[PDB]
Amino acid sequence: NAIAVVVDKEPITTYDIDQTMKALKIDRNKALGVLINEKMEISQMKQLGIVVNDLELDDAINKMLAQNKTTLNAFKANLKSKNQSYEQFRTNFKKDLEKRKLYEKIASMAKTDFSDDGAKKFFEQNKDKFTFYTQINANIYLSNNPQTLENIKNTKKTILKPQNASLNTSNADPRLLGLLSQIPVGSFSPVLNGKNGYELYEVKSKDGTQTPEYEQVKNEVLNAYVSEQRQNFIQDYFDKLRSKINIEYLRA
Amino acid sequence: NAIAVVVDKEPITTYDIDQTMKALKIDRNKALGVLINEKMEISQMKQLGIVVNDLELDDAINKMLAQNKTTLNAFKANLKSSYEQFRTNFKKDLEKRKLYEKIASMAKTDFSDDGAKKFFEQNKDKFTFYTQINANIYLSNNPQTLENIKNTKKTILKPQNASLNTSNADPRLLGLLSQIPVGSFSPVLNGKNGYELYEVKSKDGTQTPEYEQVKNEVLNAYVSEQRQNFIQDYFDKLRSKINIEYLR
Repeated sequence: NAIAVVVDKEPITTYDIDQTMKALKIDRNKALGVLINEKMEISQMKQLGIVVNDLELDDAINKMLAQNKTTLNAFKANLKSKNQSYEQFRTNFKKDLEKRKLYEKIASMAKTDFSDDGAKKFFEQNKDKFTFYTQINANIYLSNNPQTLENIKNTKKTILKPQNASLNTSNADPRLLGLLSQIPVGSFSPVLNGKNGYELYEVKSKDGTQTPEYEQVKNEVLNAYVSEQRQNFIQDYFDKLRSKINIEYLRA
Repeated sequence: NAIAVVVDKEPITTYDIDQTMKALKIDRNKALGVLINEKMEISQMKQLGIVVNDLELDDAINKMLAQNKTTLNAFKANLKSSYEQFRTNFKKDLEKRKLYEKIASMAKTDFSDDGAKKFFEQNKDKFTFYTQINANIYLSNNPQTLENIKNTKKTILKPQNASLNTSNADPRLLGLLSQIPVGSFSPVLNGKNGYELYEVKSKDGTQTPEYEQVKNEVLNAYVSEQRQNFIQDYFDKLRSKINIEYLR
């Protein structure tokens, strides 16, 4: 209808704000915030030469199909029932990929610390994110066949009977405690190597000191430390950008 | 407290029954059933000549310690949370394993591919196949180091990451590895002694396996099922043959 905001030089119309207010449960200045950030991304996409082919797009579609254990035809039938169009799907999927290429590119610009002391210090600063329970009770399922336990982590229907372990600090190895403490009440662990054969744990309850401990978590802190460095650099990159660009509201 | 039931001359007491109801949170009749089974096994160890002498016991422990690259003393301190308890339980676990191997050996198990194929048909979804599998490989000229990596999971040290597929790998390795959960280890294998494989990625090409792709896996599952069904039936029969007295 009329132009409400120009970002760099890219216009944002009252129509955009309107149609965007609809797309979410949000609204200007929320719809306005989204639109402002979308224009920043599009402009960075141009400057960094971000682009997605039809072949990249199609290749990405297939990979999503496999990851979801489906097929194009089946995925296309499901969509039909959603009364949603394949063509729309492709369009929206493409934009997600462009955005993903953009954030990959941006993150490739950063200098990441992978040092042991870097991580430790990150640990000491964020111990809360690594709290393990001291007492965990769960249903354990056992089998010689790991695929029969897999069919339970996916298919929640099963035989035969689970045991009910009360994993005390001395009832079992603390790595597993750390593992299950993540898993939410009700949900399954991965299928694990066990003494006799394979094991699957369905947590029933989690209590305990919430105790922490490094070296027993070395691998988790490093991923989180690195994840956070990525997130911050990306954020920082856009803060600095939100500062350097002209955002003008119009008499609209 | 007081003797409630006698199984082939092994007594089960109120204290045992009330205390087993505790460690398992099950009812009187279900606790009884557990202790009865325990006494049945003890009775069978006598009939089947099952015994673990101190010599064999000390050897099994030493070899357990050798594997984990540890030592009696180190292992004794690590236990601070008893050693004699550990020993007697280690012994009982071993007596039990020998018991079940002897019983399983009385089954006339079918080891034929003919039988395994019939099992396969009725159990297809219990086996999978991926044409692409990414795995950490740990090679050692020593079976013990590898076995400890599997149990401990502590690097010792750096594995070769391999992207295995149908051009690259024996179809028996892919059949094997296809069953292993991402994150989990294969058994220790020899090419020779030996190789351990650590599964990082599959799917990577899911497919319905042909019997021939997964036959070792199928065959092992088929043998295990026959053995467990024989052992289970063996104790159900014994349940109504062995001499049991209840109070009153």
